[PDB]
Amino acid sequence: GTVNFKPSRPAPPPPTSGQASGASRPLPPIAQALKDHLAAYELSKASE
Amino acid sequence: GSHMSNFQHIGHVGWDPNTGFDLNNLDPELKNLFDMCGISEAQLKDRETSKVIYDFIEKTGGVEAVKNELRRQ
Repeated sequence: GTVNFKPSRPAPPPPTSGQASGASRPLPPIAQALKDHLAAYELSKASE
Repeated sequence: GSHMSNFQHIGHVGWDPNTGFDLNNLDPELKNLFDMCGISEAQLKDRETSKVIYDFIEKTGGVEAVKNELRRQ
């Protein structure tokens, strides 16, 4: 209604401000590090 | 009885040193990370190969730590 000061009301977040993933991008570097870590095992099967 | 509280530096994970990742209790974030690494069920059920895969997970901080860095994509 009509108010002079201190509306004291909560609000929802701003529309579309929560952006999200979707694009068909390549693997994360944590996965790249797991590939390299498992390679240290695979190479060792053919090495001393 | 109860589970051991020691996994505080790791996470929720269906892996065991005897038979590997139990695919019936295996988490979806785990299967995700492993497919992009090119791992097959034969390797996840390899108690030898699954150990190498799991040793990386408990290193970074567990299932939670790998997820935080997976979420970058």
